[PDB]
This record gives sequence, C-alpha cells and structure tokens, in this order.
Amino acid sequence: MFYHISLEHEILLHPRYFGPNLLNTVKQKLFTEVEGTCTGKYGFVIAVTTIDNIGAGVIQPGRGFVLYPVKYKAIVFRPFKGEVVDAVVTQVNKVGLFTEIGPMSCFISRHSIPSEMEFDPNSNPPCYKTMDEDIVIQQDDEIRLKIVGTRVDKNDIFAIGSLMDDYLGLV
Amino acid sequence: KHMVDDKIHSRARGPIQILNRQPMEGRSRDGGLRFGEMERDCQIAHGAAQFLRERLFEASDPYQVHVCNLCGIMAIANTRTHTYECRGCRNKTQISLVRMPYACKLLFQELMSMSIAPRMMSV
Amino acid sequence: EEDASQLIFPKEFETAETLLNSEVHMLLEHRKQQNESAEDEQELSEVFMKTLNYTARFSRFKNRETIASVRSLLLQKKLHKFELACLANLCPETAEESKALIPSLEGRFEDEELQQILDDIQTKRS
Amino acid sequence: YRHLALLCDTMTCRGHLMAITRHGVNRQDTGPLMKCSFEETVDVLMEAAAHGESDPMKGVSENIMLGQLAPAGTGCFDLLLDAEKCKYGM
Amino acid sequence: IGKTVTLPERRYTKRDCSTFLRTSETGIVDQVMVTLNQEGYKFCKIRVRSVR
Amino acid sequence: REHNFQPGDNVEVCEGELINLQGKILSVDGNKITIMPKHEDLKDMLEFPAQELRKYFKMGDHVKVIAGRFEGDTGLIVRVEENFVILFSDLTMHELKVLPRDLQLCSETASGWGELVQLDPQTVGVIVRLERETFQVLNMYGKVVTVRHQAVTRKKDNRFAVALDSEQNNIHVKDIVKVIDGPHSGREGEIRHLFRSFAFLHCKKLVENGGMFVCKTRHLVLANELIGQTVRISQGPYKGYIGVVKDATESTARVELHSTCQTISVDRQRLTTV
Amino acid sequence: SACPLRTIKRVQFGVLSPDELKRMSVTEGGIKYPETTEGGRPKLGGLMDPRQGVIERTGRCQTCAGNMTECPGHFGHIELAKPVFHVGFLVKTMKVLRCVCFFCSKLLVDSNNPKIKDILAKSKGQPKKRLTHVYDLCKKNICGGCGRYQPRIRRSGLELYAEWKKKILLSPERVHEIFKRISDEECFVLGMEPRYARPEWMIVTVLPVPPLSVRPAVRNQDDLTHKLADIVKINNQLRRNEQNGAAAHVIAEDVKLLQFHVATMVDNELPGLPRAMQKSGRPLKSLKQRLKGKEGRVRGNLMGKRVDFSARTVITPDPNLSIDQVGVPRSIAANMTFAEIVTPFNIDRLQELVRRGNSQYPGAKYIIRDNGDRIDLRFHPKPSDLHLQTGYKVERHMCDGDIVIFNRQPTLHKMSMMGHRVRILPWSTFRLNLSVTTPYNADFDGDEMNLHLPQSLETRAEIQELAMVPRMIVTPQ
Amino acid sequence: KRITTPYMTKYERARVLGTRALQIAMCAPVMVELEGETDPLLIAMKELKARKIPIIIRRYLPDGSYEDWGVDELIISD
RNA sequence: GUGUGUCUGGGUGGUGG
Ligand SMILES: [Mg+2]
Ligand SMILES: [Zn+2]
Ligand SMILES: [Zn+2]
Ligand SMILES: [Zn+2]
Repeated sequence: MFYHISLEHEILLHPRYFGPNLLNTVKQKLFTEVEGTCTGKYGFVIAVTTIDNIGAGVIQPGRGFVLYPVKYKAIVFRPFKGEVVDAVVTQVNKVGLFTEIGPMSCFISRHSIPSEMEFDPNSNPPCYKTMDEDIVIQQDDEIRLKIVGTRVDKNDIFAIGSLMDDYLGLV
Repeated sequence: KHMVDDKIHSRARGPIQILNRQPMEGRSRDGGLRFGEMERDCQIAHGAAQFLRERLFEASDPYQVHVCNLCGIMAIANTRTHTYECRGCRNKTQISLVRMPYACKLLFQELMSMSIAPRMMSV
Repeated sequence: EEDASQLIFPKEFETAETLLNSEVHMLLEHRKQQNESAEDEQELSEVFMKTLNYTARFSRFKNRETIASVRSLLLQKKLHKFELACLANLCPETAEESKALIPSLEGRFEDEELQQILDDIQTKRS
Repeated sequence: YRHLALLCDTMTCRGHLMAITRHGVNRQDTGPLMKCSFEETVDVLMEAAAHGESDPMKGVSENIMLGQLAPAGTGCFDLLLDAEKCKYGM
Repeated sequence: IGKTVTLPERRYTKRDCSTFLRTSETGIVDQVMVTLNQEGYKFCKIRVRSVR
Repeated sequence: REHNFQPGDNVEVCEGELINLQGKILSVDGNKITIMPKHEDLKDMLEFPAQELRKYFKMGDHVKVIAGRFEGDTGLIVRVEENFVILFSDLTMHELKVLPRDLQLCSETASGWGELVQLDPQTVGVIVRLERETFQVLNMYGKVVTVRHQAVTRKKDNRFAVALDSEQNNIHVKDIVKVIDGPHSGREGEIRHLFRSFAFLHCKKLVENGGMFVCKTRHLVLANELIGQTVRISQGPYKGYIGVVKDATESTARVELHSTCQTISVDRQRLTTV
Repeated sequence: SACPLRTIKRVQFGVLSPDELKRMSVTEGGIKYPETTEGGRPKLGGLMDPRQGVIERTGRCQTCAGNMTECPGHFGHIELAKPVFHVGFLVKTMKVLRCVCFFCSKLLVDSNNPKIKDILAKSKGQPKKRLTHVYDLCKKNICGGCGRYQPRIRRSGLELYAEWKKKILLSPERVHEIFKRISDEECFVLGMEPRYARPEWMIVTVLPVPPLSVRPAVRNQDDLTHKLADIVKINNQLRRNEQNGAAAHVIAEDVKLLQFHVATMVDNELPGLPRAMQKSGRPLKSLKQRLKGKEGRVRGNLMGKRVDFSARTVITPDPNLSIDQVGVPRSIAANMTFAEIVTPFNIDRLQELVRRGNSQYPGAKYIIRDNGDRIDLRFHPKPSDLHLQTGYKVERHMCDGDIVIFNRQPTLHKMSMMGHRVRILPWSTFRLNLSVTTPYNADFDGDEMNLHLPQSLETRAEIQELAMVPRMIVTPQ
Repeated sequence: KRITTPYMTKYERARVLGTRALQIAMCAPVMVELEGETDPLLIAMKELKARKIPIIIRRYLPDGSYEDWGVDELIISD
C-alpha cells in the first residue's frame, strides 16, 4: 500500500518565474499540482518531503513555457486484491456499508458477510450493528476488512471492499 | 483592363476548405496565398525553420489529435467527459496529444483507409 | 490482474520498498511540522489531514527507536515487504490468524516459526 | 565551386551513380515520408507498409509534413534555461 | 438581389439565399432588368457601374 | 425471445470440469460463437458458446442500467446470485436493488450539468440530466420536466446577464455566490442566468435532493438606429458629402460615401441625417 | 486536454490487421446498408454513421462528444463475404507467392541451410533488399518437404492464374490460406516484419471505411462514399447469393465485380480495366488520385499549402524608401494583424489601440485573453471586455517598422523572398526601392508580389536576424 | 570535453533572440538595466550585447551526444 | 433585455508576371 516508489511529473512553468527563486517556484508548483489527484491508477499522492532531482529546463519552441521533468520517490494510492487492511468506518447506508481508508470511500455489500452479523434498522444509529454488540460496525471505530476490487468512474477513485472472512475487526 | 484595385488582396483569417482545413483559394472567395513548394525550399535555404513551421503548420491548419502510446493509432478522446480511450488495444491511459497539420491527419486517415497503418509514436 | 496470494506485482510496484503505518505516520508528522515551519504556504487539502488522522488511529507505536528495531528484525527472514507492513499494521494473536489473513504466507513459513516471530513482535509491542 | 562539389558528392556518395530521378533518389534509405514527398508517393508508402519501414524523422521533409520544427537552421539545437544565470535577476 | 428559399419544415420558416456584391468591389447600380428565362421563371440582371 | 448479449459483459460456466471460470467477451456472433475468452490464469483454450452462459459482470467493475427504474444510470455491482444483485449508483443515494436484465455496458451515462437552454425569450433553465434519450430539465418550483432538442428552439445566450441582489453586491456571468439561508445553500455555484429577481444555485452532486435549490434574490450575499440612414457630412474636411452609415458606434460612425469608393469613419457629431 | 503533449520521434509503417481493424472500427457488426439515410435520419450502419463522425455543423459526435472541429473522425469497417486482392500490394503478393511454396507454404529455399544462411546474412539488415535477393535466387521449382513442383503465377488484370508448366484461377481464398500458415521466422527472413506486416494481411478480408472528414458532404455526396455504396451493395448481394443462390458462376462474377470495386476505390488508374465511371459523365477520384497528384494531398497540402496573414498587390517603384523598406497600402495593413502580447511596458499603448477599434486603421482586431478566448472588436463589445490586463494578446494592425517576408514567384534562389520593413503609404501598390528589383527579378509592368506577416515574435526575430535585405546583399551562389 | 566551435552561429543568435524576446514579452525579469526601450526584441539584443541572456544552448552532435554552451560562453557574431 | 449559415466537386477556355 505505502510504497516508496519513484514518480515522474512534468512541470510547465511560466516565464514570469524565471527569477532568482526559479527552482523554489518549481518545487512549490510541484507541491501544489501533484497533491490530491483522483486519477484511476495512481490516485492520492504523498511526496512533499522527498525529491530526487530536477531535470534540465527545456524551452519549448514557439511557447514561452519551460519543461522541468522532476524525478522523486512518492507514496501512491492504488487499489489491490487479496489483502486485508486496518480500516475505520464512515456514515453507513441501510443495506450497503460505507467504510473509509484515508480519503478513499470503500464499500461493502450486505449478503457477502457471514450470518453472525446482520443489519438492525430498528437501532437508533443506522449502521451495521450486531444484536449482541460483539463487534459494532459504526462511524469511527477500528475494524479490519479485505479488498479485491477496483473501480473508476469519470476520474473518481473508487473501490469495493469485502468481509467474507470472519474474526476480523479489533485484532 | 488590369488595375491594382482588381488585384489587391489581403487575408488574416477567414474561410477554409471543407476537406482540408487550409484556407480557401482566390481573392474572390477571400482565400489567401499559397506558400508553395519553392517557398519552403527558399525558407529552408534561409534556415528559418521556425518561420517555416509557423507558415506551414501554424498559419495554415493547426490541429491536435490524441494518439495511443502503445500503437500509433489516433485514440478516441472525449475531453468534456475527460476520458481518452484507444479502443482497439484495450488502452485508456497511454494517450498523448500530438500537434499536427490537419492535412497530415487527413493523409494518415486515407493511408489507414488503404490498409496502411501509419503508427506514429513519441518513443 | 494484480494478485497478492502469488505475490505478483507490476514491474513498477515490485521494486519499491514498503514502509509501515508507523513510518507513514512519522513522515506525515514531519511533513506537517515543516508545513508549520513553511514559508507562508496556502491552506492544505482535506485528503492530507484525513489520511493523517487515519494513520494516527491505526498507529500502534509512537517511538522511532522501536520502529528502527522492528524494521531491523523483520528483514532477517525472507518475508516480503507488503506482507511485512500488513503484519506490522495488523499484528494478530496467533500464527494461524496471520496465515488466514494473507493467503501468500501459507506454505512459505512453518506455523511454529511464524508463531515465534508473532509472539516476539507482540512482546516488543508497547 | 562549393555547390557543384556538393551536388557531385551527394550523387556519388553511395558508390554507384545516384541519378537525380525517381530511380536514384528513391532507392536510398532516406525514409518513406521524404521519398513520398518527392515522387511516386503511393508506391513508396505501399512498399513501406509491406516492408514495415520506419521513418526515424531525422530529415527536414518528414518534420515539415508532421508540422514539427525541422532539424534545419534554427532547429538544429535545443535551448535550455540557465537556472544559475537566472539567479542574477531582479 | 434579395432571394429567400423556403425550408421543407416559427422564427425561421425560410432560408436566405440572397446574392451579394463582390467583397472587394464597389459601385453605383445603374441598370436593373427583370424578365423571364426560357422555362418561365423570373430572371433578373443587375449592372453595377464603377468609375475608375 | 432474443439473445441480446453485449461485448464487455462477462459470463460464467456451469457444467463440465471447467466450473466457475469468468472471462471477458472479445467477439460477438449470432447464436453459436465458440468464443475464446480470457479466463483467470487458464492455459487451455475453451470454445464454448453463449446459449447456456449467463451474463454476470466480474468483481468490482462498473456497469450501466438500460431499462427499469434507474434508466440510463451507471451502477457498480458486487454480488454472485441468480435473482439478487446489489449496486451503489451515483444518481441515487437511497439504496435499491436492480435486476441483472437491466445491467450491461450500454452507452447511457447519467454522470451529469449547467448546460443552458431557452424555453422562453426571457426565462431560461438549467438542465440536470445529460442523455441522448431523455433531456430532463429542472424547474425552480422543485420538479423535473422532460424536453427534447428539437422541442427546445435553441437561442444563443446573451452574455449581458447581470443578476443582482439586495445585499448591494455586484456579480456577473461565471461567478460564485452564497445565500444566508437554505438547506443546501452556501456552496459553490456558477451563475449564468438571464434575469434580475431569481438566480439558480448550482451543484454537480447527486441531483435528487442535495444538488439543487433556489430562493428569491433578497437574501443573496457576495462570494444600431443609424445603420442604413442616409447622412450628410455637415462639418469637417468632408463637408457636403452624402453617404449611408454602415457601422455606427456611440461616438463614431462609418459612412459609405456615394461620390467615391472610399468608406470613411467620421464622428457622429459631423453627421446630419436626411 | 489532460493528455501529455509531445512530438513524434518516429512513424512506423505497416499493414492493418483484419482483427485489429475489427476491434478498431466504431461500427460494431460492420457496415451493412448502402443507403446513407432513412427519411433524413442518419442511419446507423450506413455510410454516414453518426458514430463515425459529425453529421452537420453544430452537431456532436457519438463515439466522442466532439464537435465538427474537435472530432478527428472515427473509422468503420466492412466485413467482406469473400476476400479480394489488394490491388496496391498486388506485385508484392505475386513476389511473396512465387517465393513461397504453393502446397507446403514454406520458403522455396530452406532457411536452416548454412550456405543459404550465409547468403541471407550478407543481406540481413534491409527487408526490401532481402526480399529482392530471395526472389532473385528462387527465380527453384521443387521444395525439406513435399516434392510437388510449384506453378507459374500470372496476372490478367486483377485475377491470378496459377499455371503448372491445369491453369486455375487462383482465388484470394487460396492465397489467404497459403499465407496464413507461414511461420513468423520464415516471414522475417523472407523480408517482411511479422509484427507489422503478416503475409495474410494484404488479402482484404475486412475493408476499412474512412470517417466523414475524409469524405465530406455539403446534399451532395463524395465519390468515395459512392464507391463504398457500390462495394457494400455488391457485398450484400454476394452474401445473399452464397446463402441462397450458391451458383458458382454468379458467385465468381460477383467476386470479380467486388474485386473491381475495391480496386477502383483504391486505384482508379488500372490499364485495360474499365474506369470507375460515374453516372454523371465524370470519372472517379480514388484514394491514389487523392495522394499522387501535384495538386494532390502530399505536394498539394503537406509540402506547400495556402496560408493566412498574406497579401498580394502590384508593385511600383519608390526611390525614397530604403532597400530594406517596403511600401504597404492602408487597406492591406488594416486587414492583417500581428498578435502582440500585453506587457506593463505597452499596456497604455495597446489599450489605446483596442479603444481605436478595427474601423480606424491604427487599431486592433482581436483580444486574445489569457484563457484562450478571443473577442472580436467588430462586434463593439462592452468596455468591461475591452479592459486589457497583462498576459493578454492584442491583434493590432500592422504598424510601421513591422517585419514582413516579401516573396515573388517563381521563388528561384535565396533572395527571392526577403525580410522587409513596413512603411505605410497612401495608394494601393506595394513599393520597392529600385535596387531590390534585381534580386527579385522584379519589374514594374504589372508584377505582383506576395507579402507574408510573421505572427510570432520568435519568427519575427529570426526573419530580422536572417532574412533582411541588408543581411543578404551578397549571395553565396 | 567540448569540441564544437566557440563562435555562435547566426541560427543560434536568431533562435536565442526570438526565445529571449518571447520570454521578456510575458514578463520574465530582465537581465540588463533598461534605458527605456519597450519592444522585447531590442531589449533582448541589449542582453545579447551584455552577454546576460540566461539560456543554455544544447548543440546536438551527429553521434547523438550533445554539448551545452551558455550564451555567456559563446562569442558574438558581430 | 442582441449576435455566423456564407453551394461544394470536376472540367474547359482566356489572361498577368
Ligand atoms: Mg517573368
Ligand atoms: Zn493503442
Ligand atoms: Zn467523434
Ligand atoms: Zn513446399
């Protein structure tokens, strides 16, 4: 999940920043641009504290801008299959369970769960709650769940989680 | 019968041909002048490569198509829905916008119609 | 197309080195601290602090010395870095639970040795 | 003399007498797009398609057709921003 | 010459197909004739005069 | 009946020693396909047709709803059963379950906003659904009304729309504004509406309840005639010359002189009409 | 545009594979209906499929959501009932056919042989040359494999006759069958790339159809669409005849006519064969005719093309100008424009130029803002629009001192087009110093001249540093 | 080791003047005291005489390598 | 209390430098 992986980004820089603080402007622009991406594969980015090198500044012909190819190790936000991660829940719907990992809005289907857990709509907080309160799946509690699927829709990072395995949660 | 008033002509930006997007022909149709082959030869003789590039590509028929990086075929681009698909090699990510003359796109499309695959790559 | 049970990764993601939940917690804390030490920066995004407090809730350790020590001990055996970080963030109560958690572990490590290292990391837990 | 010499050398640099025709110029490995620009465009392009010939885009003619800055006079080099020299600015 | 053609199918029941003077040319209209062509439709000729 | 199987749909095998193998359709044929799909790490080629096979999309992908109540919606389904299929869609937050017959990868897309159309010469509207088969446009009273491209009589938007409020603010086309009161007011909005007393609030989110609202503008807060006339130049160097004005501005005008081929630009103070 | 912009380092050529064409075409199931429309509704699967491109102005595509300018058109395909020889690759088809075995479908000379390996090693590196020597040495009779003697292949128009010396008409099905089972290594040593040019791909089992951009319409129709209509009509007739009639002679005649139609779609200059002559009394203009001519596509639109920002008027003498100066009429200067980038240095001057408007000559025409939008000054916009800010671009008219390239045809030598400085003058002729009449070979007996206004400051600077009249008084010839 | 000529060609000068003019046009900071000249091209020529153009020229050798030369490192044609 | 569609495609002939 948290991989210290090199990431390549291209900086298009206006000539107004061709001053004594040119490279500082390059770094600031990279920090402002790269953060918060919701592309299908790479997703959210954590690379403020790390830079490998800044490539040479190639002046594009016919355009005032300049290309600064910057290499740097980065932390990616990508989906995967067949592994289980510590998770904390968010607001839960009636039949579908919404859990959250970082900013990623994970989802869980109803009948995929083992029968020791069932929804109780008569409960005051609408959330996945067991009758005996053995494990309560509600907002802001520690749980465990696996992820197998990947999802993209108009560059909105999405995924579906599963909890077919038992014994997971406060473990 | 020849006067200057029947021969003076100027054009900045106006109508274009339908098939290729280059400017039209003639001053009756307000078409602009042909930067012919020998003009290109004279401009490379100058070495004014930027002026030649502007005249041929930029001043006549600028265009840009999205092309897949794996196979050099132009990819479907839906810019407003912000998705770019190279349907044919199962690619949705390795898509690159490439600036070319409209006549070059036209030529490559007829070559594709002739079963030739003008696979263009940035590699 | 990616699968964890066979421990198959893409070409790019394979060569990367995985870092623990406490490691990203420490790096996020350092990034936030130097953000407080920054030269008049703009307001940060919700995604950053959301991930930061999620890592804070997932945290099991707080001192860097123990992190360095556990990183030193966990590379001794041929335990892949993804399942290494998974075990560090999870830390179940027995070897069978780890085996049922990550299905790649099954066969690679015996139950006795796996229970030994699990008990060791549980004793080192503070 | 330079232009005469350059003509003679160009048409005798391949050992045989390279006639300035369809028959000499289009037999060299200059690239499919330059040859198609010169003469018998369809024949050259179909032969290239059959033989998988690739154009490395090193000539002026190919880049001209593709609209890219030619390797000619003002395009035979790159310009790099001297970031250190920009530190003297104000 | 003001000429409009009807459309097969509001604000825009017709399409304007008027003929305009040539863009670079000016002058004084000096002779306008209206007559009928070979097959009976209306047919006009307009002579424009330009002192050079 | 008909066998309407679409490429991009996944199938599952029931019989044989090749049970529960899912592969992506790569070609389509009439009734007998003998397809060679890409199963999960299968080193053997299977040629089996689509007659017995059933349309089940794979794990975690996105599908589209063609028929049913969610007509034209993109759904994401994770369920392996014969008569129970569950989705979380984007148009609908309240969770209902849709039948697999109305699930395929058709090109109906309900992910969309703000497109301007005209219903009256003065009154305009904001569309909510962007589809080729149902053009549903909102109306300020809190309903949804269907329209069509040929029934709308499109008029070019005039960019002189300056909506104004009672808090003495100043706002124009493509501006963000707020309101002190409202259930889901107080968010980012793009204002492009041609009127003075009402202004629509814009959201690109879910369009059922929490993506549209409007209230009266009392509560909003911040953040030519001379063409063709025959004129006589009664002043200046060109005095007495006769012409017809072609281009007339507030200050100057362009005059088509009758006596010469030149068309001069003269101030309107030196122009006297006939 | 969220995709990374980049140049083209190389262009690989090849032959589109039939399966690649099938999975590339937007027309799933192929084009089956010759009719272009149904009661005015553009018929899907016809020759004006809305998925292929954009039907009309202010219309949107279906494959993409681009408009007429945005959409670069998308391809369709026709699945052919029977294959046909691609007339373009015909000679290549004969050469590969004679190189390989008719029955064994193997190379007539085995690649495993050490002496033959040495022979091809002398020629490794060049595909066409390797194929040429392979053809030259086979020009053998018997294969190793089966010892059946190969036939002699001959062409009569479009069909192929295989003469054993039973002369049979070699159908394209048989050629496709032969080429299908040739190995990739055999293909490589044969002189064809197996990745890009497999032997079975020249025979046309799937015919691509271009987008509507290649074959536009007004309600006139491009002749390319007419040929496509003929091809698909013949193809549907062939499909029905195979399904129902199944008579060999009518099948053969229909296949011959199908070959003729696809060939005439590609090349309409076959000797002996009839011209694809339309009902209008006009011969066709095929794809080969589109590409080959001087007025065609390469020489007519790629190498040299019509340009904007150009002027032409007769030239008259003017001894008062300098050699590097050129007289320019007021109307010509007022018509074309040079896009000036707004700076705080010239904000006041450019604001005045904007205020003066396009009506008065020393004014402007457009204002390209920082967002890429341009506003016309002929439409008299509100002064809030006319407020200039730094970074905007103002298309002021051509003022004095502007650098122009001044060209006279025929453009013989380097001095035939030269940089000149603009001086505004009353009357309607360009003016030249009498000294520059010699490099241009220009007289003043009605000579016209072509002016070119470089649009970017980079182009202006390079013309100023390279092509000005003083800089090129001395010629290298 | 740089083996290309220390002189700066007319093509190098034309290109560097053009791009420096384009940069000064969109408000890149100047590198010379301005007497008051307005158009970017004359200002760029002034920087050229001052040898204060902050652009590295990468001359591409036919063997595929290159040689980076600063404008200050080269010698003016005039 | 506004605003873009400008009959294409061939052929023939004459003409200017
Ligand atoms: Mg002459
Ligand atoms: Zn591709
Ligand atoms: Zn399209
Ligand atoms: Zn054989």
